[PDB]
Amino acid sequence: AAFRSVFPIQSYSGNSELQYVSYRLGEPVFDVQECQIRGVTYSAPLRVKLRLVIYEREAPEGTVKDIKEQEVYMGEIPLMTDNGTFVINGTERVIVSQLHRSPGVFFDSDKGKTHSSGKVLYNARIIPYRGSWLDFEFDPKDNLFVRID
Amino acid sequence: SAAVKEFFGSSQLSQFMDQNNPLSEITHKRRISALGPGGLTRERAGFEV
Amino acid sequence: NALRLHDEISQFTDQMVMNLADWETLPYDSFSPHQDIISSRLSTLYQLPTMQRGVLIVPVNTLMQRVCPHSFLHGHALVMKKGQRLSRDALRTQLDSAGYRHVDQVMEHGEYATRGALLDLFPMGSELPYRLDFFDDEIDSLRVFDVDSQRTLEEVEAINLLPAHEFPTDKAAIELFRSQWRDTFEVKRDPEHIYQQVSKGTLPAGIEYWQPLFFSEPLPPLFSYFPANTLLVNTGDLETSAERFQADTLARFENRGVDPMRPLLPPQSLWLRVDELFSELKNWPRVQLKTEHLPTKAANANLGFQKLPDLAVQAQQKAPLDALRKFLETFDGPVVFSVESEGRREALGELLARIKIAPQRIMRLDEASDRGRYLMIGAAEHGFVDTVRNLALICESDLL
Amino acid sequence: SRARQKAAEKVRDVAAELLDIYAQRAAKEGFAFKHDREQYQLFCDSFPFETTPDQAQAINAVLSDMCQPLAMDRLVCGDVGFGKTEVAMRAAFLAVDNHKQVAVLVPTTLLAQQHYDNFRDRFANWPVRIEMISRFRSAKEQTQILAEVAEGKIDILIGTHKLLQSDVKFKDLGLLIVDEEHRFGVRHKERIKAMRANVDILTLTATPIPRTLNMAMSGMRDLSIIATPPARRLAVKTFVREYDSMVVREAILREILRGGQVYYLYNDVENIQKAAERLAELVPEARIAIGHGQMRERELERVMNDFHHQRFNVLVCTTIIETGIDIPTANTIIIERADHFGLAQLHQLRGRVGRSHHQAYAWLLTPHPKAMTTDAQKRLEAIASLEDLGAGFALATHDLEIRGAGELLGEEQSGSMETIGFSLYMELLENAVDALKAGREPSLEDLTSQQTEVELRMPSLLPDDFIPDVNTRLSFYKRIASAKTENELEEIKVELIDRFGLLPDPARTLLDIARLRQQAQKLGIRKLEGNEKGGVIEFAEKNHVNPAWLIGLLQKQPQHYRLDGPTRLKFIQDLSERKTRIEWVRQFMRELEENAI
DNA sequence: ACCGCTGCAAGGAATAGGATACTTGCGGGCTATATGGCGGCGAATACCC
DNA sequence: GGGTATTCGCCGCGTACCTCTCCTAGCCCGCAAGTATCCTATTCCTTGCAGCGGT
RNA sequence: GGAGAGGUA
Ligand SMILES: Nc1ncnc2c1ncn2[C@@H]1O[C@H](COP(=O)(O)OP(=O)(O)OP(=O)(O)O)[C@@H](O)[C@H]1O
Ligand SMILES: [Mg+2]
Repeated sequence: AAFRSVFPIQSYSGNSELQYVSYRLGEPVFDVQECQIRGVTYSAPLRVKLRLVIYEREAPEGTVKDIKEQEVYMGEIPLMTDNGTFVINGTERVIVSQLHRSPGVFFDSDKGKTHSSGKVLYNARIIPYRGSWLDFEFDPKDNLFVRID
Repeated sequence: SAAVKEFFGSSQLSQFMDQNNPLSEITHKRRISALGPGGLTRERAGFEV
Repeated sequence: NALRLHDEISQFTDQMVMNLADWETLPYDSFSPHQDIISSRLSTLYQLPTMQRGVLIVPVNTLMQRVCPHSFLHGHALVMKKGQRLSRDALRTQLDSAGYRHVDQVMEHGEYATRGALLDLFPMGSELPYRLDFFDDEIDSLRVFDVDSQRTLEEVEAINLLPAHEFPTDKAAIELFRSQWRDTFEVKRDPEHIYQQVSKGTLPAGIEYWQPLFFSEPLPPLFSYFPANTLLVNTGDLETSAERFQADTLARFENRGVDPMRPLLPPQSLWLRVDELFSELKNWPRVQLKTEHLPTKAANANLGFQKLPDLAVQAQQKAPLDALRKFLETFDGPVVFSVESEGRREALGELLARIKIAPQRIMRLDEASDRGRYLMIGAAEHGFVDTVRNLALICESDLL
Repeated sequence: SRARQKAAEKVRDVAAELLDIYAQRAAKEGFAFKHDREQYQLFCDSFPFETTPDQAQAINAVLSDMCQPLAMDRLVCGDVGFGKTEVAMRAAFLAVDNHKQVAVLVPTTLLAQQHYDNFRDRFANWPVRIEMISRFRSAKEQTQILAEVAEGKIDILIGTHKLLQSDVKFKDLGLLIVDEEHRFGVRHKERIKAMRANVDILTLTATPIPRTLNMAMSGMRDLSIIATPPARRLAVKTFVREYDSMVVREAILREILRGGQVYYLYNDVENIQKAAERLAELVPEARIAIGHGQMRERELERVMNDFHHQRFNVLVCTTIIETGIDIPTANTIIIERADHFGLAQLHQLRGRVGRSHHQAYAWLLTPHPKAMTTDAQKRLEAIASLEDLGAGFALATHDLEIRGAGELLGEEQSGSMETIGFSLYMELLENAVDALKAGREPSLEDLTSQQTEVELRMPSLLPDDFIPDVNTRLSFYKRIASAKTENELEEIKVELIDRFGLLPDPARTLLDIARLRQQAQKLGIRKLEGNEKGGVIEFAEKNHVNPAWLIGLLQKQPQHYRLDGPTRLKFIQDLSERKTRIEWVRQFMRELEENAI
């Protein structure tokens, strides 16, 4: 999902771009208890089949001089052990689940405890998963207002 | 490697295993924390949440 | 090639050699051609109607370019030197046509004085009044005299009232340019648009290419500027180069045949065509120089102007100067070497003296004797033998 | 992946030598040159322009200084195209009619052969010989010009680093001119002042290094700024565009339709020949040739002459023309990738266009504006904001304090790196001066010539932590080099043992280099070099080497002795350990003086 | 009977790489802005007359 | 201008103890680019003698 | 020394 989000990456000039084929986790260099003793991550190397095109310059937009492909490594990702723990530095750590605001749109009202009036002020948040929030609210004098972030 | 190692190594919800039982670890892997990034905090939480 | 000829002929004569400083800007550009060069440009066009001799070098693009309609040149220009045989009331009525007011104590623009023998003027261009003191249908003084104190700062030989641009910049010309815009082009609401820019009066970069809209008259092909007895001298070729440039102009025109921001005049309006160019070319007698043999007819003369032999130096041979050392021995005529630079002369001066050759620097090619080694300092590029009179030039490039 | 990083080398220390040369210079009186009003007035008649008063201000600042007995080291830095050369020629002329061997150093060949023409056109009426040395001169030519240097038949010599091969013993220097001084490091600058301390120095650039700018602001060296551009030269319209062949093609057509010539910067010697043909289909109408520092050292002669004789429009080129070649016909630079260039380099690149009445366009081809790095960006609007005639010293001052001037008594002329105090520089210099003038002891470099070549590729010196006092470090160096007995080497040894405790490795190796130097001079050994693969010894004409036992060595170990020349003996030994190498030469020369005769 | 002529040995000159310097920039290796508090109080405007 | 009303911004928000892990960019060294120098090496002009043919 | 998390009363 993340690689199809980001890749393919174009260039600014647009004479070439880097695309993605597949990924494959390497075999861990140590297993769980040896990583536990030594004091190091229980980690898998990530080996990705990246693919770079080359277009032709004088030829118009979309032509191919050449294209190359290889398995290239990026980053050690820790693997979860057989139970649910991550061995990160010889200390077994657990990533506890979070319980957060589901992105969407949420209507709400501060129940009449503002503006010294007893008038309720409905508001609406557009909560993105990743991006800038959006707020609408009523003035006490019935004016619709917006604010970003 | 930095953006993985920081989160798995030292994050706000990457916590140390309570491992003085079987029960303690199995109730720690099932924990539902409302804290963290994108969530509330311990001293700024009302009576209602 | 013009540049080359400009100092080639400067090597080979004494006569006044001068170019046409054309727009260094490209046809339908978006730039300015550096105003002062234009101030040099029109000066040439002031003298093109009246010189009795003189060498003017123009390339084909200049002849392709159109010009000002010359009534502006006679009207808004007071470039005037000491040899301007002109009376008193003639400048009176000419500056009346320019619109000047008669004040004997000139303080304001558009003013002049004319009493007895003295003429003064205060221009529309600068902040300086000028005493003229015309004598017997001629001019004799150019006194930079004070605006109030009437005392001369400097006596000048030639006054230079050239307005800053090709076109008149006055508001009537602005309205005329607006009128011709609404005639040919269209008006759109944009502050950056040049129609509204000249409505604000400002002068954009490529303003010269919307030239004729400032005159409401067709631009001359500049040959009306010509004297009666010029002589056209073909150099290179015409029936390729002119058409080639015509192709370049139309290519740029249709290339920038877009953008209602700065729409562009048809090139027939702002330029000749090759057809009408060759139509005006039969109005003047012409000399066509080609490096080939014309066989035989009247008004041809083939001049024996043969190429030099294999003249080259090399350190591979035991004595490097063999070609010259044997070519001079078999040589009957004078030999002029024509070194380019002065110290380069001694670059040959310690070089031919190695083979006991001491060529003396002369000035005029007519000074050549029957048998002698002489040299010039100039801008030749390739030597040749004048077998008509056994003359010879052996340039620098004849040695490398 | 073949980077192979993390090495270390500190084979020489520089602060001692620079203190020595400055203390030698301040000690020796300079030369009150003689001025001629009238014979130099006829030389003034020769110059076919009229001076700006700022050029004249530079001229009389130079002349009234150089006719004095003090130390003249003047910055005549102005901006590009401001006639900076002719003031240098005027100083040279006035010096050379005192017959005082003006030396001129340029950071390239190209300046030397153009300035050869420039000077030679200038001095066409005077009995003065002007010569140029380079790799373009034949070696046979080099041998005899360096000879007539020693007889002083050449009065004016210009050259590359080929002049600073240190075998060039001049007859009588009185003036040094450095053109485009912003090269050379420091060593190549002060190598010539080493041999002559009391010589006069004229320093020309357009963009100085920050180090000499700071030292100009220190009062140590004089400054003449030049403003007032001499002519109808405008300002090269800087254009910073993302790379587009259409923009390129219209620029080239603009220049060729103007008839002028094209500078095309590529700065990539491998790929520039491909750059030629890919430019060739883009502009088939042009005339293009290829120029860089890697033809067969004769092609570029044709190329430069043909370009100067307008035989082709476009020159694709590297930074070998960054030095300031005039050729006033061209007016268009195409900088293909301006990103990897310093601002001084950029001002130079703008510097070669213009030089004339004609307007010169400049084209700064860059990558995409986000794609350009922020260093390259802020450099680009730095050069774009400041396009003004006479803006060079402003740009040089901006270069300063952004990079920081290098240390005042060492190399690496740009970079802050926490230098020593300028007041400390004064105090250390004067202490060096009066301590040196005390007993009038000969210099370092004087005892390099008398000393036999005893370089053994060793880090062997007095390190900074061992003695931070550079002044008495130089004093110890002078005493050590002056030592003519091994016993006084020994009292120097116990002296430093007393004064600073334990002796480090470079110091004790310096001691034993002096030891072997002693017996090398004593027997007559003249040149003794060593390395990993062995080393080579050169004797005298009167050696204390046994010839019969020398042949005996050659036939007991042909793998370890080869006479290749009269006294030129190569030994081949796998000399990996430096201490065993020291004892190798030590014990060997001990057996050799056992065979002393 | 040898003179004249070309072919290869020789021999050097050059030129072609390989190292040694000097300048800029860059990268790595160490090593020297996030959005979920609330109430109180008081100063500082908003508006209205 | 003056008077009241709304609005913004700062002030606070329990004590004591125990356990654990984790706290970085920069800079300058050496690569790239360029420029110049110094070599061996091998290639390349160049010529003399050796020998082979001709009247 | 400072953050981050968890814990006891
Ligand atoms: N007094 C003057 N008046 C008009 N033009 C001048 C004058 N002095 C020099 N020039 C022109 O300006 C040009 C400057 O070129 P030159 O190399 O001689 O000095 P420079 O360019 O300042 O030095 P550098 O090449 O180191 O920048 C000269 O070629 C000369 O033609
Ligand atoms: Mg309790």
